[PDB]
Parts: sequence; structure tokens; C-alpha cells
Amino acid sequence: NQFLVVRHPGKTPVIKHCTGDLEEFLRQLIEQDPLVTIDIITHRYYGVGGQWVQDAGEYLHMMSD
Amino acid sequence: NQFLVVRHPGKTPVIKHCTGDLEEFLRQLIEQDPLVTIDIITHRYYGVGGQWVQDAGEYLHMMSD
Repeated sequence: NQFLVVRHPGKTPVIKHCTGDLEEFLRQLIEQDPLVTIDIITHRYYGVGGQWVQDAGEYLHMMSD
Repeated sequence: NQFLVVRHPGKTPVIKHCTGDLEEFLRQLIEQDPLVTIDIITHRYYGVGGQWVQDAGEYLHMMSD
């Protein structure tokens, strides 16, 4: 959940930890950079090679509706 | 190097391991899906929280020129 990578245009991506409310944190990155892509990375028993990743857009909505 | 996440439009991203030549593997993902985004994730002593990620486009060129 705290292992998410945020991709800035014209630059290289960075991996960011939440400093507060998780929903707000993702929103804040999006709001300040609406071109930014966030992938949220976790781990599973099987997943995809023992690891899995979720689109932050699905993630943010998943927690609401 | 083998921890790279490939992002398909309309879907959710997956994390993929190379099955051959690394340069070819990234190219193959791009060629078959030119809309696809790849982030290549590694680890560092400091990096960004002890971890770092590189844009595959920079990565693929980095190894050439």
C-alpha cells in the first residue's frame, strides 16, 4: 500500500510513501500533476511472480464505491 | 532490473520478468502495445526511501548511447 510509484512527465518516476491520509495523498499527487501516473504495488502468495500492482485510479475508487 | 511494471491502457498494470534479451523484452512490450508504460524498479543504499525506479525509455537508451 505504501509502495507506490508516481510518474512525472518529462522526468523519471519516483516511489513515494504517504505522509497522511492515503486517499488524500494520491489525490494530491494527481491534483498538482494531473498528467501523473501512479501505480500501487503490493505482494501476494501468487499474484504475478509473487507480486501485484493496482492502478491508483481503481485503488482510490475501490475504497469508496 | 527484473522488477519492472508494465501498464496497459483500459486495464490494470502487471509486473513482468524478462524471458530473454532485456532490451528486446522491453521493446516487445512497447511494439505490441505502443500505449504501454514501463517502469523499471531497483534498490539503492539511499535512493528514494531505499528504492529507485527508472523510466524504461531512458533505460533502453541508457544501455545504447
